[PDB]
Amino acid sequence: FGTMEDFENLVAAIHDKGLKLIIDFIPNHTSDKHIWFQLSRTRTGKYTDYYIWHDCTHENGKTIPPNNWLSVYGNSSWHFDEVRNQCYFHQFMKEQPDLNFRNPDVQEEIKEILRFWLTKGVDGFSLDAVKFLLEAKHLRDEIQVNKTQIPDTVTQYSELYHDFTTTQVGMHDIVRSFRQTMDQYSTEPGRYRFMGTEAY
Amino acid sequence: LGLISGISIIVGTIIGSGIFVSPKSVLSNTEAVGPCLIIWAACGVLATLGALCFAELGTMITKSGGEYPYLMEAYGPIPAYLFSWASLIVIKPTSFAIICLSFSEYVCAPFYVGCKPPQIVVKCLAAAAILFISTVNSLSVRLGSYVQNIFTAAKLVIVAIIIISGLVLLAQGNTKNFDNSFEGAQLSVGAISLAFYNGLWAYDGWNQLNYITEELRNPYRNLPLAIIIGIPLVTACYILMNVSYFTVMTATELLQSQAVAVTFGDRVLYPASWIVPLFVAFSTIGAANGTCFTAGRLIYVAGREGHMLKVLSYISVRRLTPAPAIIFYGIIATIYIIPGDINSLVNYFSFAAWLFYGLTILGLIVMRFTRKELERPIKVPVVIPVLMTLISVFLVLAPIISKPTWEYLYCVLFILSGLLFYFLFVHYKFGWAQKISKPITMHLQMLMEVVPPEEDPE
Ligand SMILES: CCCCCCCCCCCCCCCCCC(=O)OC[C@H](COP(=O)(O)O)OC(=O)CCCCCCCCCCCCCCCCC
Ligand SMILES: CCCCCCCCCCCCCCCCCC(=O)OC[C@H](COP(=O)(O)O)OC(=O)CCCCCCCCCCCCCCCCC
Ligand SMILES: *[C@@H]1O[C@H](CO)[C@@H](O[C@@H]2O[C@H](CO)[C@@H](O)[C@H](O)[C@H]2NC(C)=O)[C@H](O)[C@H]1NC(C)=O
Ligand SMILES: *[C@@H]1O[C@H](CO)[C@@H](O[C@@H]2O[C@H](CO)[C@@H](O)[C@H](O)[C@H]2NC(C)=O)[C@H](O)[C@H]1NC(C)=O
Ligand SMILES: [Ca+2]
Repeated sequence: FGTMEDFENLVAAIHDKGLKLIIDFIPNHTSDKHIWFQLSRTRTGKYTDYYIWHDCTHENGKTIPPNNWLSVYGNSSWHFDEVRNQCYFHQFMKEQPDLNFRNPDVQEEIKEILRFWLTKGVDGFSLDAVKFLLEAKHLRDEIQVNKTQIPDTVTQYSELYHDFTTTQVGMHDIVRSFRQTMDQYSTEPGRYRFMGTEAY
Repeated sequence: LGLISGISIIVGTIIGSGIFVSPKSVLSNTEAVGPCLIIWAACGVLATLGALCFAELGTMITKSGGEYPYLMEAYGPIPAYLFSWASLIVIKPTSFAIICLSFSEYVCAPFYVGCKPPQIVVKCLAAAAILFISTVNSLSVRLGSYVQNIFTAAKLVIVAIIIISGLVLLAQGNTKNFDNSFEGAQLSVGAISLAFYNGLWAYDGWNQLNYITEELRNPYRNLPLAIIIGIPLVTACYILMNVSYFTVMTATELLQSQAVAVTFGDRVLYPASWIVPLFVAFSTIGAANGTCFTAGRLIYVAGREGHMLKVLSYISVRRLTPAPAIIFYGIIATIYIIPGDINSLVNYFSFAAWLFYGLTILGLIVMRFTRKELERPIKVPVVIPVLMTLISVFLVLAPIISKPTWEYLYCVLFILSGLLFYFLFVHYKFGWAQKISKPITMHLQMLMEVVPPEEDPE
C-alpha cells in the first residue's frame, strides 16, 4: 500500500478538501509473527501473559484440547506450540492468537496504538470483533445445539451455543475505556474523534 | 515626552482590533501562506511612507482638523468639502461599525464551538455595543479616559502571549505548513488589491499620528524618527502573529474559522482557553470608546467655514459632551450593520479612505510647485509621495475594474451626493436654505440642551 510517508501525505490531502478519515482497528488478536508472540512463547519478561496459554496433551500428532471450544472458521480453538510446550487460544485461525485482555499490560499497549494514530491525524476508528474480546476463565464446555451428538464429531462453529466465548462480563468496559482514551484528543472543537463498533 | 515615550504612543495607537479579524481575508484572496506574509509586510511600508508624508504636511500648515486644512491649501474648497462630507457619513460611522462587529464575533464564537453563530446574534449584539458606547460617551466625558489605559494594557498582553507562544512552538519543529508556501496563488489585480484593503485596516491610525506626537522634547527630528522606528516595529509584531497562527493551523483551517485567535487559544492555552475571547473583547470596545473622543473636532473646524451644519459640534450644558455628534455617529453606524458583514464594510471603508489619502498626498506634490516659500521644517524626498500616490490610484481603480461589487456604487453615489449639496448650500447660497437650517438648529437646541461651545479656534 505504500510507506508511512504515503499515509501522511494522504491525511494532509484529505484534510485540505474538507474530508475526514476513519480507519479500521483490530484489538482482539495479532499474528503469530508479531514480536509479542515470539517473546510470549519463549517466556521472555512480561510477555508471558500477553496471550492465553494452557497445558494440553499433544502426542503422536494429535492434541487433546482443554475444552470443546471451536474457532469461527471451524475446528478446535486451541493450538499446540512446540517451543512453549503449551496450547494457545485463537478465535479465528491458528495464525491469529488472541490477546489476553485480563492482563493490564495488554490494555496499555493497545491504548498506545490508539494514541499513535490519533497523533498522525486520523479522525476516528471502526473497532472490529469486539464481542470476541473476553472469554470465560472457568474454561467450561459449551452447550451443544444437538445434545445427543457425539462430541468427537462436533467441529462446526454452528453446533455450539457460544455463551462462554462471546459477550462476557467486562467486555463493554474495555470498549468504554477506548472511548476515554480518544476523549483526550476530542477536546478541541471541530476535531471530535469518532468511534464505531462492528458486531455482526 | 522623549523619544522612547514618543514611539510608545505610536505602537499603542496602531495596534488595534485589525490583527484579530484581518488574517482570514488576506488569506482568502492570496490563497497561499507565502504571499500572505508579503502583503502583511508591504502594508507596513504603505503605513510608514504614508505617515511620513503626513508629517511634512503637519508642520508646513499647522492648523487643526484632519486632512481638511491640507486639502484646502492645495486644491481649494471643493475637495475640502467632500472630505468633510465623506468623513461624516461614510468614513467615521463605518469605522465604528467594523469595530463593534468585531466585538460581537469574539463574544459569540466560544458559545458556538464547532459551527457558526447565526447572523441574527452577531448583529443584535453589535447593535447593543453601539448603543451602549454612544450613551456612555454622551454622559460621562472623563469616564472614557480612566478605563482607556487598562484597555490598552489588555491589548498588548494578548498580543505578546500569541507572539511568544508562537516562537516556542516554532523552535520545537511545528514548521510543516511553511513547506510549500508559494504553490497556488493569485497575481490578479483584484485579489491583491482586496488583500491590501484588509491588511491596511489593521494599520488604521497612521494618518492621525501628527496631532498627539508633536508635543515632544525636540520635534522635526524625533517625529520622523519615531515613525521609521515605530511603524516598522509593529510590522514585525504583525508578521510574528501570522507566523504564530500558521504553527497550529493549516491554511484551510484558518479559512474555516469564525474568530482566528479563539482557534489559536483553543489549541495552545488549553486549560485557560477563555482568556483570548475575554481580552480581545475588552480591547475592542476600548477601540470603539477611543473613537468617540474625537467626535466633533473636524465637525467644528468644517462648520467654521460653512461646510458643515452648526447644530453638530454643540456641547451639552450638563455633562459637557459633544452629544449631537455622538448620537449622529451611533445612528448611521447602526444602519450600516443591518446589511452588515465585515469583508463588505472594510471594502466600503477603504474605498473612501484611500480616495482621500491619495488626494492629500498628491497635494503634497502640488504644493511643491504652487505653494513654495512656506517653511517646510520636515521635507521628505520627492520619490516617497510619488510612490504613495501611485499605489493610491492602484488601490482605488483595481477593485472597481476587476472585481466590481455593489459597495463601490453606494460609496460613489454617497460622495457625489455631497457634490449636489455643495452647489445648493455653499456655492449658490439661496433664500430657502437658512430658513431650513435655523429652525432645525433652534428646535434641536431645546431638545438636547446643547449650546455653542464658549470657545475660540483653539
Ligand atoms: C430607517 C433609517 C432612518 C432611521 C432613523 C431613526 C431615528 C431614531 C432617532 C433615535 C434617537 C435616539 C436618541 C436617544 C439617545 C440618547 C443618547 C444619550 O446618551 O443622550 C444623552 C443626553 C443627556 O441628557 P440628560 O439625560 O438630560 O443629561 O440625553 C439626550 O440628549 C436625549 C435627547 C434625545 C436626542 C434625540 C435626537 C434625535 C434627532 C432627530 C432629528 C430629526 C430632524 C429631521 C428634520 C429633517 C428636516 C428636513
Ligand atoms: C442628534 C442627531 C441629529 C442632529 C444632527 C442632524 C440634523 C438632523 C437634520 C438633518 C438635516 C436636515 C436637512 C438639511 C438642513 C440644512 C440644509 C442647509 O441649508 O445647510 C446649511 C449649512 C450651513 O448651515 P448653518 O449651520 O446654519 O450655517 O450648509 C452646510 O452645512 C452644507 C453641508 C450640508 C451637510 C448636510 C448634512 C446632512 C446630514 C444628514 C445625512 C443624511 C444621510 C444619512 C446617511 C444615509 C443612510 C446611510
Ligand atoms: C479441520 O478442518 C479441515 C478443513 O479445512 C479438515 O481438513 C481436511 O478438509 C478437507 C475438506 O476441505 C477433507 O477432504 C480432508 O479429509 C480433511 N483432512 C483430514 C486429515 O481429514 C480437518 O479434518 C479438520 N480437523 C482437524 C482435526 O484438523
Ligand atoms: C441430531 O439430533 C437428532 C434428533 O434431534 C438425532 O437423532 C436423529 O434424528 C433423525 C431425525 O429424523 C433420525 O432420522 C435419525 O435416525 C436420528 N439418529 C441418528 C442420526 O443416529 C441425531 O443423532 C443428532 N446428531 C446428528 C449428528 O445428526
Ligand atoms: Ca479474545
